[PDB]
Amino acid sequence: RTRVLILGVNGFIGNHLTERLLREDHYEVYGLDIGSDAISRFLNHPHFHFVEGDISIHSEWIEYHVKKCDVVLPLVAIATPIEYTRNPLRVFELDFEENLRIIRYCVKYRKRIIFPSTSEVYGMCSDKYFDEDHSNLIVGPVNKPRWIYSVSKQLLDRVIWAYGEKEGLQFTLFRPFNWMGPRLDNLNAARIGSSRAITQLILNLVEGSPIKLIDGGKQKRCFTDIRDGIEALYRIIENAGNRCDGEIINIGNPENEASIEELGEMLLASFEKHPLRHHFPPFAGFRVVESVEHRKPSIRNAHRCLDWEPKIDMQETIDETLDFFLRTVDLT
Repeated sequence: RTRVLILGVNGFIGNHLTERLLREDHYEVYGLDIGSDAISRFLNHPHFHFVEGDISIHSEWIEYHVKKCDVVLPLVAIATPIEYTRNPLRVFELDFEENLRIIRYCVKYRKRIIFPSTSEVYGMCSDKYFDEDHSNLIVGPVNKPRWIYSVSKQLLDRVIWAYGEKEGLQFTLFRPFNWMGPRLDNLNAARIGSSRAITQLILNLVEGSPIKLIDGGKQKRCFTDIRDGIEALYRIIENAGNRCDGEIINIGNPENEASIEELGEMLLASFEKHPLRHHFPPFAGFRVVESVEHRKPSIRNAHRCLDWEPKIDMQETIDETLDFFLRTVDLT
């Protein structure tokens, strides 16, 4: 069976991908992380193996696991916005330098790498649909430090692409678009995965704080149920016909489009109708604030390389993501 190395398995994607893979009879999962509290249901599984580790501290121990496995998924990265501008140097050292080392182990030992690129790479692209192979990437002047995440991730994409072109590195880059569902990452975890926007809003509902609508919260985003998203990631790992080699694939539901405000309204609605509503504070309201206006993915590549099409509809995802969160909250 195929050996899958998941670096930063202790979170959203790690839990869902591992459930998916273990469901099949031809996979062996090596989940590396500094903790296992989020994938404990898998510790005793015969085909799951927890590997103690940290990509900033371990060099040799990670290199060893790259050589031991067949496919590598590097999920460790700082994705939260305020961090780009608060601790930009740390976001660069971890997301760029440390992941670059793992990329190089993959080319050194000739392993397949499935890398999480980001939807922010498109930046202020004007296309109505962001195309992995045709859209231009647009970012602000360097005096707009918020773009450092986007550009860092973009350079990494290009470096992987160069290794693919000149040194036979086998890879597939994937770009998630607001994945959401049960077991969301903590807002400050350095693990790529769950939509931070929806988990912040749910936190708002849970803690009784207001839902900040920056400049009217008019900017639109696309949301994807993790059941759809993880199914596509699974098929990338399958790589039927090897159709994912050298490809860059957006993984999102372009039909689930909503502005921050509309999403806020949708959660509020499912929240008030929820059975455990009474265990949470009263809604504090929408607080306008003012210190990317479109982000719709093209999914032709996913259609083509994966025969994938998102099946769950907006309401089902909202409902289940909220439901699971409320019922998992420790009221004490």
